[PDB]
Amino acid sequence: DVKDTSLRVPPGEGGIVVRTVRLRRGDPGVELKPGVREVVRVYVA
Amino acid sequence: QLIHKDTGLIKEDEVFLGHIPLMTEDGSFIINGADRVIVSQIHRSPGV
Amino acid sequence: SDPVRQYLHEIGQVPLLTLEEEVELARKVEEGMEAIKKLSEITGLDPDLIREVVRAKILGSARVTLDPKTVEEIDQKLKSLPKEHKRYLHIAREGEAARQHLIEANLRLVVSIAKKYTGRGLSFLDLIQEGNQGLIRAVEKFEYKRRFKFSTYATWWIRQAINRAIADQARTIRIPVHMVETINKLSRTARQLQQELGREPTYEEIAEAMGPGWDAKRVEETLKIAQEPVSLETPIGDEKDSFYGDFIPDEHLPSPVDAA
Amino acid sequence: GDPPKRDKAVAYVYGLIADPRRYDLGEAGRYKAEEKLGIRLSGRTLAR
Amino acid sequence: DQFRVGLARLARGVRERMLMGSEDSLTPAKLVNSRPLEAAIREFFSRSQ
DNA sequence: CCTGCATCCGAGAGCTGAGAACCCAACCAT
DNA sequence: ATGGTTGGGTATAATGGGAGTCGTCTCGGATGCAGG
Repeated sequence: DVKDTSLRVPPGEGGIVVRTVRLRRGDPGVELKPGVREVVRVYVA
Repeated sequence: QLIHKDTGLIKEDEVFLGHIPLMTEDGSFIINGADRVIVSQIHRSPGV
Repeated sequence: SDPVRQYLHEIGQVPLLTLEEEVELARKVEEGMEAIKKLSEITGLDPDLIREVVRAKILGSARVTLDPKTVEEIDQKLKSLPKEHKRYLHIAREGEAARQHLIEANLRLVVSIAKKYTGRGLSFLDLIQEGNQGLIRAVEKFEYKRRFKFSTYATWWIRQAINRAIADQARTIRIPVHMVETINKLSRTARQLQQELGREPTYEEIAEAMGPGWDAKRVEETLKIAQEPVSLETPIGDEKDSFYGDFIPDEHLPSPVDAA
Repeated sequence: GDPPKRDKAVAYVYGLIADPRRYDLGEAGRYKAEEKLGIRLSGRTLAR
Repeated sequence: DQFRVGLARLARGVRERMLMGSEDSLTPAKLVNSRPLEAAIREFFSRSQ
């Protein structure tokens, strides 16, 4: 009853993953948009 | 200060008016996590 | 052009009233109302029907659900009253004229009340028209016996109509009135909390200040439901060549690959 | 079309050229006017 | 300039609130609604060309 | 009466990439 | 049978708004005004 909505590397891109950031609701100073539980950022070099 | 014209009752208060963005040491701003620059504008000077 | 100035000119073309003229007009409309109820009970006909027919006759053929033959035949049917009864008709007609005159004279109070409701999702003329509806309602339910000024009772009806119009027409996606006032109270509490705290309140503070039955999830749901949609024609980029809808794909129709 | 009330006309004309909260030749505008016309201006507006 | 525009909106709202409500319960904090000021500054710093 | 002559209004101005009142009560829906 | 949604009511007095925009240039038609 679940389906794949994962984040993948677009064509012609890629590299080495150098950073990862996870922001959740409730961490101090974080002001997320309503309805958004968490955000993940990946920095690739 | 809130002042009555006749009574002279003085009500003094410090009010929070909000936030003003701060220019960094190099001269740029951080708006919503992004670096921004305000570009100077040339225009016709006021006068006669 | 500039329809506001045209409406202001037309509204200023009607002179104001004094206390004596106002009380005279209110007394005449009151006696007209009493006359129409007296006539309705005498003939046994619906008061609304006879009021509508009488006002239709007072207006004229310029005001075209009731066929002209119907209203004319009823008017001749009311011409069968011997005496002490046509007085009811005359008093009713004078009362209707009094109603019209009073509304025309006090439309300026509607303008004065509505001019301080601008900038809330409705244009000034729409506010004026809803205030006019409220003023008509107030004229309908005014009792002059209390010696109170006309504006004292009219202002409440005008403000009620204006607030109802803001609640019911300001948003493209309709939100019920109770949720609208809940959202306004949430926003007011949030701004007071910001003033006191010196920063944007968190959801916990707003929930605490709301009272019993309010938690952070509820305020988050309210804030999510209170968002208004953006335009598909919002300009993207500095040059005037890109719209928002240029970035929105269709997910309904099957793709050529899917179809095969 | 607007009724010619004395106070209403006074307020309109005051706001057009004489109100410091509406009409404002800048400091640069004041300096330009003073140097071009060879006069000394009391304020930053066209009339007092 | 943008701050001045926001302050004009703030003053207009302050006058509106001053011409309303019990004069005894009126305090400096109560009259000032700051939201237009943030609106002006934020619009300048996010939307100005 | 005809004509010419300023006057006013409307419609144009290259291509591709990217970027702010409150409360109370009745009433359908599910 | 419950919430969610909708209609009605408030009574000192109040009575005509407000932002704005001034750095294009031409060209073509519609038009009101001047002369004879």
